[PDB]
Amino acid sequence: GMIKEYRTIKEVVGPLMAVEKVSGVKYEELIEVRMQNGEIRRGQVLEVQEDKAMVQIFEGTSGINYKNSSVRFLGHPLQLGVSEDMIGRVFDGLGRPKDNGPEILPEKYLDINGEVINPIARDYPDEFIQTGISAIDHLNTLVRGQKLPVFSGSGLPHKELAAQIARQATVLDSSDDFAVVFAAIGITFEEAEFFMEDFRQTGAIDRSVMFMNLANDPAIERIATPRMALTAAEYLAYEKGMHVLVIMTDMTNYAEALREISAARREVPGRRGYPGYLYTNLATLFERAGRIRGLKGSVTQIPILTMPEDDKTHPIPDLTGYITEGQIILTRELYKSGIQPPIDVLPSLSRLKDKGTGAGKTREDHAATMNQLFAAYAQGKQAKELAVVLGESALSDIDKIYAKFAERFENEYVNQGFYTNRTITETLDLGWELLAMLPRTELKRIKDDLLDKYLP
Amino acid sequence: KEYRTIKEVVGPLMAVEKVSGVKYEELIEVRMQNGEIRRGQVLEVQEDKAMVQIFEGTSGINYKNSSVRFLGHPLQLGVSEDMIGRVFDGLGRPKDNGPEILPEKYLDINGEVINPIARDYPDEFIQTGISAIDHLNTLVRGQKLPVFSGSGLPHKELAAQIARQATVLDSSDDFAVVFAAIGITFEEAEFFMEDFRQTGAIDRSVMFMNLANDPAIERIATPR
Amino acid sequence: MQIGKIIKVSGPLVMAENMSEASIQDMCLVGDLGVIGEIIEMRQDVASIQVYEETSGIGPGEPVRSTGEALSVELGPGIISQMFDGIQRPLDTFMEVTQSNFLGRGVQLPALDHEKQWWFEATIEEGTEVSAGDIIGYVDETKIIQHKIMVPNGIKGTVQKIESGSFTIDDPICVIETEQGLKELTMMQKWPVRRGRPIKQKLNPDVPMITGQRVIDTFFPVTKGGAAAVPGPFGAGKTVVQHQIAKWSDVDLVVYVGCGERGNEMTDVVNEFPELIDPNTGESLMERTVLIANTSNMPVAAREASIYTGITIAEYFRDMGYDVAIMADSTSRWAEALREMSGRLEEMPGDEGYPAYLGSRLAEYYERSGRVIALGSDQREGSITAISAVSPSGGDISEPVTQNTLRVVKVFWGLDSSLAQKRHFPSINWIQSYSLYSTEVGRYMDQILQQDWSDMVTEGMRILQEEEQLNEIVRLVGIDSLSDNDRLTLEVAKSIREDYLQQNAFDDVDTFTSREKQFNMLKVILTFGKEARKALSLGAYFNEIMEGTVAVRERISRSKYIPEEELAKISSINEEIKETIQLIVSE
Amino acid sequence: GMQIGKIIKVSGPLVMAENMSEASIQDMCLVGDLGVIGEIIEMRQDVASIQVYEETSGIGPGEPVRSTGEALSVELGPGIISQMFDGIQRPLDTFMEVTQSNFLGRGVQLPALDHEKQWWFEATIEEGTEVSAGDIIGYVDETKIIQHKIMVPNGIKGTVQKIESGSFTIDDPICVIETEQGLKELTMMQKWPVRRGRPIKQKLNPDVPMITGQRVIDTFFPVTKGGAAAVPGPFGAGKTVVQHQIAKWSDVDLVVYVGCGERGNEMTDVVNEFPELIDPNTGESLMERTVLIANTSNMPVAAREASIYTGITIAEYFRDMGYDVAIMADSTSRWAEALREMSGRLEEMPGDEGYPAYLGSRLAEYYERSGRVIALGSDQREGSITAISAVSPS
Ligand SMILES: Nc1ncnc2c1ncn2[C@@H]1O[C@H](COP(=O)(O)OP(=O)(O)NP(=O)(O)O)[C@@H](O)[C@H]1O
Ligand SMILES: Nc1ncnc2c1ncn2[C@@H]1O[C@H](COP(=O)(O)OP(=O)(O)NP(=O)(O)O)[C@@H](O)[C@H]1O
Ligand SMILES: [Mg+2]
Ligand SMILES: [Mg+2]
Repeated sequence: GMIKEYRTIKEVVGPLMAVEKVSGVKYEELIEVRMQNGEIRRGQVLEVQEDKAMVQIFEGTSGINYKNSSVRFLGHPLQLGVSEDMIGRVFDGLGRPKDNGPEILPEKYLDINGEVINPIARDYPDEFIQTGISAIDHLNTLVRGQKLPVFSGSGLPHKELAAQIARQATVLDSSDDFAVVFAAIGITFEEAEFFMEDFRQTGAIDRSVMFMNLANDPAIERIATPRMALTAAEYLAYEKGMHVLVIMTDMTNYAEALREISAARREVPGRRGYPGYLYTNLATLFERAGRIRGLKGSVTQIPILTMPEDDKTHPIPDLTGYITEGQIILTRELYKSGIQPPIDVLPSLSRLKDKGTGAGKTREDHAATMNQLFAAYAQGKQAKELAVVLGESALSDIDKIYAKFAERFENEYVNQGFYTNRTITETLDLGWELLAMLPRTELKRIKDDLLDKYLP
Repeated sequence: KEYRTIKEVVGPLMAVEKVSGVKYEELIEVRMQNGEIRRGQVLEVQEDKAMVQIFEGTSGINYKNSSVRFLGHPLQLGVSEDMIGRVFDGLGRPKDNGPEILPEKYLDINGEVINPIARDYPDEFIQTGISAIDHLNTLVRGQKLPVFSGSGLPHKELAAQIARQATVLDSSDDFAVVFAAIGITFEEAEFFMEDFRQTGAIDRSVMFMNLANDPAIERIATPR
Repeated sequence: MQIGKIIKVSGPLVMAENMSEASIQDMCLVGDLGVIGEIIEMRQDVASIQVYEETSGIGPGEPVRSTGEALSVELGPGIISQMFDGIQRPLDTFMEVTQSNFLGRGVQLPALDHEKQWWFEATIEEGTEVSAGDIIGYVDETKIIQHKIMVPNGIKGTVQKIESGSFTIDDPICVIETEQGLKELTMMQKWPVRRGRPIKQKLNPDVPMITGQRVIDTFFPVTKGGAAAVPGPFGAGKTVVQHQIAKWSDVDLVVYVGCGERGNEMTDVVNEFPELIDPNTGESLMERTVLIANTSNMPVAAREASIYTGITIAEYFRDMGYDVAIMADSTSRWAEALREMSGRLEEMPGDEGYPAYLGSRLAEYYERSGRVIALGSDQREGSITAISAVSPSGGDISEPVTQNTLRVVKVFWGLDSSLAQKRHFPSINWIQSYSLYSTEVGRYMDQILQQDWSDMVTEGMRILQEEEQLNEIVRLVGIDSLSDNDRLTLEVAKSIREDYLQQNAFDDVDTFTSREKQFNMLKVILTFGKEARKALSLGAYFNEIMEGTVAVRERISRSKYIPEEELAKISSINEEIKETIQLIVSE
Repeated sequence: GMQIGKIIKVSGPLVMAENMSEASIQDMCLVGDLGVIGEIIEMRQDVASIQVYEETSGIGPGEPVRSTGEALSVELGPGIISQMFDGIQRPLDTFMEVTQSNFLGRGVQLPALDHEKQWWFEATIEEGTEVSAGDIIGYVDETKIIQHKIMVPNGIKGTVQKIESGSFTIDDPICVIETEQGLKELTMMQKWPVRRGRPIKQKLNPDVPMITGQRVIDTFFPVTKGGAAAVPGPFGAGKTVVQHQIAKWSDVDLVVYVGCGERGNEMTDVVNEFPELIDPNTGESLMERTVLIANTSNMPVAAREASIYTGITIAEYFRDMGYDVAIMADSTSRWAEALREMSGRLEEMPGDEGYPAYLGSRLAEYYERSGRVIALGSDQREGSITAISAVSPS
């Protein structure tokens, strides 16, 4: 026995275990539980006082016995063995290979919590990423280094949207292709298999790293999975110079695992039983994105979450939206109308679009037409609502136009198809065609120099 | 006997420990580190602890360096006939730069319930001077008759008009108005003050003025 | 020196025994790594310590050393234009010293440059009697700001010797003769951040700040020395509001506290402000700005430190006679740190788990804002204007951080997600918002403008309030029922909303509106409504008036883009409205 | 293994017992003088929290508790098809004969299968063959249609030393495997803990539509073999009829019907009617492809959870043989409500609406056990479980 083993388990409650008569244990230290059958389970020190330690077990505490099970403290935090050979390989939620491929000797081991980027060392993200999806490129622009999640719902095609983004995304310069780091968190085989099949069909699998926690894997492992994935991503980006696109789904499963631990520890809850530190904990993931001055690489995050009961005020989408740099919201109403992708632009947002667009980056008309399209669509939806309650006759002649604008905007602009890749030029041109439906005097968001040059 | 034992402060509420002989609803005084005095009321008393509400709020109070004094009686108003013509704030302190009232007696501001057997039924006309009230909804001496209004409606002007015109036809020089302003704006307060002063209604009135900018727990005491 | 021993580590909380010689508020070096923490409770020899750095890898048996000093700031030349973390470590020097792009721990760094030479200009004669706040000289720290060197609190006596020259902030520049002997002064003073810097007298904050944001200055103004909160849902525009005020408000100095928010937002400020330069003046916004950054994924307890570090630096410049704006984005993140520590301390929780002292911590912070007479014989005035974002879960303003804040602040800019979702920015709900300074500001504006501004504001809000009533009538009985006068009210209300309230912070001209331009824009909007109502009474029809005024209503809608130098084009619209309407009624 | 616990608390289905420090989490135990069957779910010092699968009326502190040393398990082997079990796999007809009662007693211990029944084992693998988990060594014609394939258990690997065809009970050694640890004897029966998913090689896409013969389903809302479908609806809306229709007519090999916290008469209906529904092609009844798990609304509440895991494990066992299985869970709300009841008695911090915080992952883990798979074994055969679940929202 290289490491001292303790048979001093004194409490086993769900994922929680208490261990007595210990010494030299540290907060967040990695532990291993050895059982009589020889199974090895891993865990993490949640707190230490005097000679006692509280630990959370990743694989659960089933079968654990005070006499049969021994605990050993490894003297370091949970780390990921990183290496360039991880590209093209598939791992489980704890970073162990699961593809029956060749063994991998890590270049080095990195604490999966990582470190905070010094704010003054950051390079502000401003490189337009052409996803080829108009509702995003034009109205909720993605830039390289951003964290921009998809907010969705059960039964909605968020996996199709995410795979289309990964398939079509490119900066307009001569940069190398994105390396993709994919984290599966509590999702079904079929959800995970959709991504696998798309990555293999395009060949993206050859430039991808995948960390697979599935719905049959222990729920507490979900808490380590995105930290494993972000540690690989930051290593590939800042140590190897790659542009990394991180896709993580489903973050609702992540927060529910956090709540499982929090509830077992009997912490005092915030709203809906979620821990008071849910915001801070989520931020330690989503802030691991961006660019660093003097470094060539980057980390772009597309987290994906399902809003419980389609409610955006639920703590999980709510606190995520307080952290991330916008959000792309899918709705069931647009999805039942056959709009693909079913993006509702009205509650969607990108916070980094101003410096990534305009003359020299996309085109000079980008910001003004974006603002005008958004305003007209808002008025048009309002007219449509009034026509539902009061009939078409109730609408005024101008509001009849806006209702028709909103209809064409959804059917022809947003609804482009999951295998359609529009250039930013085609997107901007399509915008002017819709704006041409409206009277020119209604285009208050656009100055005359642009109107005279682009309006048909 | 001053206690340096304030335990915690929650909004307008304050907890005091190691107290003895304290009574429910007893008046208290907080001596702050800056030396100002804030009055309050015992809401709950148990064992050696007392829970109090501070009318002026707890902002700016350093409880470790402030002391509490229990005064041995409920909150009272020093009443005198000289209150006619005077303007007070929500806590009964002079607001018109006039002299302090010399009270004839002090009265628990909760008052007491009138024995139903001792009650006389409301009788006799009060002329408000407003046709819709006087004719169709006549105000009678001793009645409670409220005005239900809404924000932006002119209940301000109606209140001033009734204060200004109300009279009894039966008697001379025995009619007085007591006006209580609760959470009103500065402009609303300006309006009531000038109206009472310019017409002389102030000379038969007593005014208690709590403004929106004032501490809001004062409002509990103001109508009482 | 006494060495303590860690007995417990739980996230940001560390407990240590054998600390009987230490006291509450002492800073500590915790564990083998010597991470930086502060004692927040003392029971016998056992200290509860709030650690301002990551505590992963620390456990019982490790040493703890108290420095014997409270959490403090260095105040002196070299503070302006810096970006500090939450405990005033300069972030640029942090990078240079650790040679890393990431934040390590245990790094002790002086806040200011102690070797830089500054020119100290002595302005007081030897033999002069001085006390706290008296100015003995100054340093031209930036082109914008003259850094006044004040006698520190606790010092009183006679100036024995002083002279101008080049010095570091460590060099004695002045000898004062006190009752307790000779004392030397430097250009630098230290101050414990949990204690408000003393003043002579608090005053009523009654001078309106010019934020340049039309809806705020006009309908919900804040005064110099006032306190405003901006609660709103995510994406509603709190940070943009605070950036607009930090960029354009007519204060002397801005302190921006990034409390538990995004790292890129601080990156943006520190890179953009050195580039925002008035061409004639040649001065950048960074030359009047101090930045405190503790991002959302930085140590959670350092969110509290960042708030007190910011307000203390604000007070120091207030004491020099300056007007200061302190922006806290966002105070909800501070409240979350208090809730986290309260739970680790196993205290009894309050509403939503926040500690019972949450309200009084917030009150204590806003008590430090305000307009003051500062210490010193010149009895000069200064002020701190506190602008705080609140981030209520789900936008529910009935939650405890918002409600406790609204109990003590005077101004509520309530952001509204439905306005944000029609791209109506700033998303301030003009029905629910309020400013308790409105009446006094209106009277001040009337006097300083020599114009009846207060009645224009009252009329603007009256029209907006009628629109709310009319909108309800429209749903209940249809748009057709409304009289021509009602339709006109809806047109003017829409003009206030789209031509005046809506203001794009990313437009080169819309981003800022001077007091003078605001007056002219609001006058022409209201002038159209009055002239149009006059036409209606003379028998014209609403549709006839609308059809005949397309060109002039278009000038109204674009008056927000008129340059500040060309204000006559806005006021000339008044004449055009009157002549166009006069033609229409004359038929 | 001599440790005897002592009850210190009885609160409905929750029992606490001290002097339990030698027992393992998830071990079964016999509780009280009556020895009612329960499961350890939490351990604090020497005190076990026990979830009891039988009525606890009349039990009190001071009575003994004995651990069986084994997790909640099913017996898997010939004799399982056409049976009706309770939630912890006790056969209900044998229960009636052993206790001589029409009513459900407690503390009754009954093997799931008939350990004295004689079965013909047909050996199909040759001696000297290397085998691992899932390999088929022979079979038993349990029905005229369903071959009960005898698979090497998980954890066993080695060389077939001796094998023989003949007539055996499920307790007799039928095969000897030579393993690294030594010689190992195999019988026709294997045990499996119901809380652990039976391992597979890999999952496959469920893409073949099941024929339910219900027009609205097969046309507009079809489910595939290996898919999962939820049927939420108010009371009286028809969830149970839909599940009976699918149990009767779907084109799968076997049906496991889990009556979880519903009406006793509905289970009686199935045992009455399925033996009378004869397939015209084979002449076999529906009862000859069906396993029934019954734990009615008035039966012990914690056994609602047992009934779910007992059913899905049995379905996985036949899946591993290469069969397509449908499992019907009527209704999963009663299982969720069992978790809520225990969660409150344990004084846990609540999740959504009083349910435990682990409700979502328990549901997700259950549905992840459904699916189309390549089973373990060198032949890489395919099987599937299609999960149809009633939900009964207030
Ligand atoms: N005054 C404004 N002018 C123009 N656009 C604006 C304005 N205010 C907000 N926006 C837009 O709204 C976005 C969100 O603003 P922001 O200030 O980041 O919201 P927030 O309230 O701080 N959200 P959060 O940090 O999650 O609490 C900006 O990135 C702009 O796209
Ligand atoms: N497909 C059907 N064809 C004919 N009758 C039906 C059908 N579905 C439901 N019914 C009728 O509706 C009754 C109730 O159906 P049932 O399947 O028992 O509802 P339930 O959803 O299971 N209610 P509950 O068990 O309390 O949750 C049946 O007894 C039939 O009378
Ligand atoms: Mg913000
Ligand atoms: Mg039913």
